Amino acid sequence: PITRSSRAGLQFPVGRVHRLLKTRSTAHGRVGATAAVYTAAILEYLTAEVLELAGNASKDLKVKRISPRHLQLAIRGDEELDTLIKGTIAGGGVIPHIHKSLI
Amino acid sequence: PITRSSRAGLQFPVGRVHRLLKTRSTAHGRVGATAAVYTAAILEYLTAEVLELAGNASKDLKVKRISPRHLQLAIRGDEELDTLIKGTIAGGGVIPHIHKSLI
Amino acid sequence: KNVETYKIYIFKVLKQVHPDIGISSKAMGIMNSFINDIFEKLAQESSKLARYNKKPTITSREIQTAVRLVLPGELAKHAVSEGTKAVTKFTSS
Amino acid sequence: KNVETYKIYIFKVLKQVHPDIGISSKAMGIMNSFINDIFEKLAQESSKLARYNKKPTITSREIQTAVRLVLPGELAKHAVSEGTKAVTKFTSS
Amino acid sequence: LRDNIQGITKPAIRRLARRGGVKRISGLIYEETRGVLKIFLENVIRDAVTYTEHARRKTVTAMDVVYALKRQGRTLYGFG
Amino acid sequence: LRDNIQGITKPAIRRLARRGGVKRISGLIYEETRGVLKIFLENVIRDAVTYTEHARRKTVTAMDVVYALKRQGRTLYGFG
Amino acid sequence: PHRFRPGTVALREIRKYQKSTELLIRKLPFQRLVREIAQDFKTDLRFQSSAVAALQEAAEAYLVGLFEDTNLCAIHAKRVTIMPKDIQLARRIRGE
Amino acid sequence: PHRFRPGTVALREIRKYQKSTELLIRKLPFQRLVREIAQDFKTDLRFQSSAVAALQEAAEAYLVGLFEDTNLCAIHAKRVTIMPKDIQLARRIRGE
DNA sequence: TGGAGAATCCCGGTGCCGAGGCCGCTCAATTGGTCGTAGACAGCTCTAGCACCGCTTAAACGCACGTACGCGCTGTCCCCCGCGTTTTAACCGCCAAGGGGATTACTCCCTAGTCTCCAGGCACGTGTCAGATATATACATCCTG
DNA sequence: CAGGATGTATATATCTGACACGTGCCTGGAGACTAGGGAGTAATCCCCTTGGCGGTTAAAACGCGGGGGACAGCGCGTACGTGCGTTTAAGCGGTGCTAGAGCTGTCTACGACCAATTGAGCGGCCTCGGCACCGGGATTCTCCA
Repeated sequence: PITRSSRAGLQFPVGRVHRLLKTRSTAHGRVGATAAVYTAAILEYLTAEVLELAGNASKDLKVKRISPRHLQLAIRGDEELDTLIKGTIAGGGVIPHIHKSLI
Repeated sequence: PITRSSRAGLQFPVGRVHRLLKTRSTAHGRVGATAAVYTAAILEYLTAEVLELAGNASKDLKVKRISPRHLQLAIRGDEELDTLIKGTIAGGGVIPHIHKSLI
Repeated sequence: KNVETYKIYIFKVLKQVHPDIGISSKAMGIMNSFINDIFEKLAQESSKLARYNKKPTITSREIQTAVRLVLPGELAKHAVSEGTKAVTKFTSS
Repeated sequence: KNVETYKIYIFKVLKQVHPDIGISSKAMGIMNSFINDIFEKLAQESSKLARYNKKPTITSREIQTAVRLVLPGELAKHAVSEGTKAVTKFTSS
Repeated sequence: LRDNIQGITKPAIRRLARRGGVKRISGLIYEETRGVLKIFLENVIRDAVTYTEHARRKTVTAMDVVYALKRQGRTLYGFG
Repeated sequence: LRDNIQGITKPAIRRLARRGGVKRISGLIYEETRGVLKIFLENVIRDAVTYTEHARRKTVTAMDVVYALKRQGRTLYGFG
Repeated sequence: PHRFRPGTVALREIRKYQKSTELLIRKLPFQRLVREIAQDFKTDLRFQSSAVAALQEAAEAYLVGLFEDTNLCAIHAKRVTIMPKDIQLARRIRGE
Repeated sequence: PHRFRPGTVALREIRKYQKSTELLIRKLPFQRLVREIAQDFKTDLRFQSSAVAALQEAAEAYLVGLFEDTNLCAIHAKRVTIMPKDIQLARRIRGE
C-alpha cells in the first residue's frame, strides 16, 4: 500500500488534507481527492518558499538554525509573502530601518 | 397550526432562520430551535433599532418615506451602529461635516 | 425562481415602529443586504464557537456568545436581553 | 490525546530545500500555525465559492480559484502551476 | 479602449474632493488620484473577473463585483 | 487592583518607541500611550473572557487570547 | 463685477456636494476605463450595466474616504491645500 | 567629561532595540495590569501564564506598529519629536 | 453698518412613476412519529495557578545641566481660484443584431459509506552539540579641539 | 585633520538546555465494493448585452487676472536628552496547596429524518399620492464700501 502523497510526489499528507477538508465542508458537501492533492501541493510549495527565504536569511547571519527572527526577516523581505502573511510573529522583532531625515 | 414566530412573539420567521442555519451548519452539525428563536429575535431587534433611527432622521427632514440617505444618516449618527455597519450604502452620500480650520 | 428575502418582515417591523412612515425599494434592498450580512457574521461566529469546543450542536448559548462577540456594548446587551426574552416566551408556550 | 501537526512534513521540505540547515521548535510551531492559517483561508474561500455557484462538491477548480483569490500575484501563479503539476502527476499515476 | 484613464477629468476629481471636504487642491493631486483609482479598480476588477471565470461565464455580473468588494473589506449595500 | 496602568513605566514606553524608530518623545506621549494600551487590552481581554465564559471555564488560556486576537485582525503566531 | 474671494465658492461647493447623493464621475468615461482595465485580465469581456454602476459607487466612496483622510493629513501639517504627500501618507497608514 | 550630543544615544538605542527580540515591558507590572483590566469583566479570574505572555507580545507589537505610524506622522509635519496629535491622527486613519 | 448683488430656502403647482395593495399559486413550515446521540451532570485525578518568603541587583526615579528643537513671526512669489468664451462629447432617445445565460433533460462516473488491515505518526525517553554567556579584545565612531 | 574615550564588533572556552533521534502503539490512512447523486454536455429561447445614429446642451477645456497660501529664514525660550546617586521593586529560587482543568461513565432531553397538509410567501398587475421638477417670491450670505 503506497500513500497518495507518494503517488502525487508530495511530502505533505494528501490523506490528512482530504480528511480535514471533509470535516470542514459545510452542509454535507463532497470533496474530491484531486482537491486534496491540489491543496497539499500548494501548502508544500508555500512551505518550500518560506523555508528557502528563511534559510537564505539564516545563512546571511552565519547561523545554522532557523529562528523566529529569520522567519520575520524572510517574510518582511519579500513583497508577496509580506502581503500574504499579515500576522504577528512572536519574537520576530522589526526590520531595522531609520528614515533619511531622522539621521 | 401556530407558527413558531407567533409562539415566540417575533415578526421575523423562526422556521426560515432555522432552515438557513441548518443548511449553513458545517460537517452535519445540529441546530436547536432555541438557537433559531434567539437569532430571529436578534435580527428583529436590529431591524427595529435601525428603522427607528431612520424614521427619526426622515421625520427631521419632513418626509414620509425612508430613503438610503436617511439610512446613512441614522447609521453614521449612532456610534454603535457605525461600528457595527462598516459597509458602503449606495446613494447614501456623506454626513455634512466641514473641518473647523477651513472656515 | 422564488428569491427568499426579508422584505415583508422588515416592512412589518417598520409598521410596528413607525406606522405612518413608508420606505423606498432601494432602502429595502439595502436593509435586506444588511440583515443578510449580520446573519452571515452570526452564523460564522457560531460555527467557530462550535468548532473550538468540539460541540457539534449550535444551541442558543452559542448564538448568545456570538452576539456578545459581534455586537458592541449596549447594543449587544439589549440584543441579548431581547433574545433571552424571546427564548423564554417560546419555551413557556 | 495526540495532537496532529505538520512538523514532519515541514522537516522533509526543509531537508529538500536546505539539507544542512535545521529549524528550532518555536520556528517550527510558527510554520505550523502559518500553514494552518493558509489552509483555513483556502477552505473558507472554497466553501464560499461552492455556496455562490450552488455546487456542493469542492474540486481542484475551487481550490485553484481560491488560490487565485487569496494568494498575491506571482506567488499565486507559481502556486497554481505547482498544484496543476501535482494534480496531473496524481491523475497520470 | 486605450488610455481612458484621462476620462476621469479634473472637474470630477475636484467634485470628489469637495464631497470629502477638501478646500484647495494641488496640481499633482489629479495624477495621484488617477493612479490610486487605477490601482483600486485593478484589484477589484481582478477579483471580480476571477469570480466570473470560475463560474464559466463571460459576463461580469454585479453580484460578482459585490463579492469582490466584500473580500477586501469594502462591503457594498444596495446591489446584492 | 488599582492604578496598575502606571506599572507601564516611562522607560518601557521609551524603549517601545525606540524599537519603533522614534528619536524624540514628548512628555504627554506616555499618558497617551497608556490610554491607548488600556483600550487595546480592554478589547482583547473582553473577547478572550467571552471565549473563556463560553467554554464554562474560570481560567483564561492562551487559546482564548489567540482567538480574540484573530477576531480583531491581529493574528499572533507562536502560541498555537 | 461680483468677484468672490478665493475660497468662498469652494466652501459653497463643499456644502452643496456633501448634501447631494448623485454620482460625481461621468458614467461613460468610467465604463470605458473599467473595460480597458478588465481587458488586461480577460479579453472580450461583457459587462452588466449594474456591475459598472456598482463599481462606480464603490470607487467614488473609496475616493471620498481617501480624500477625507488626505484632508486630515493636510490639516495635521498646518495646511489647507492637500498634496500628493498627504495621499501617500494616508495610504501608507491605511496599509495600502 | 564624555558628554554626548543629544540624539546620539537616541540613535544608538534605536539601533540596539531594533536588532533585539526581547520583550520591552516588565512582565510583572503587565500581568498586574491585565488582571486589573479583566477584573471588570469577570471577578476571580485565573490567568494561564502563556495567556499573559501572548497578551504581552501582542501589546508590544501593536505599540511598536502604532509608534511607527506616529513617527511617519511626525516626519510628515516636519518634526522629529512625536506628539499626542500624531498618535491621534494615526489612530484616526487606522480607523481606531 | 449698509448696500448692492448673488445664493439659497421656501412656496406653490403639476406631473409621474413607484409604493402599497390585491390575487393566483406554490412549495416549504408545521405536526406527528420514531430513533439515535450528545451534552449535562457526577466523579476522580493530578497539574498548575496562586500565594508567600528571602535575597540580589538592575532598573526606575528624582535632580541638575545644557542645548536643540518647536513654534511664532515676517517676507516672497507662484500657483490655484474665480470667471468668461469656445468646443466637444455625454446623455437621451430610438433602433438592430446576436450571443450567451438561465432552464431542462439525459447520462455516467466519482465520491460517501462500510469493513478490514497495517504502518506511520505521535507521547515518552535519551544523547550531544550549536548558540547564549562570560571574558578578553580589536576597531570604527563621536566629540572636542 | 586628529587624539581621547568609547560602545560595538570580533574571538574563544563553558556549558547547557534544546534539537535530533530511537521505541511502543494505536489510530487513521489505504484497498475494495456498492449506491446514487451531482457534474458534464446539449438544445432552446429570450432578453440582455453591444453597436450605431441624431442632436445638443451642459460640462469640459483654455486664457487670464490675482490674491492668498506654501515655504524659507530667523529668533527664542522651553522642554527633553544625558549622566549620576540611590533605592525600589522586579526577577530568581524555592516551597505549600488547593481550585480547577481534563478524562470517563450514564442517560435522558433533544434534534435529525420522512410523509401529508395546508397556509404563508412570492410573482404579476393596477392605481393614486408622495416626491421630484419648473418657476417665482422671500430669505440669507458675501464683497466692497
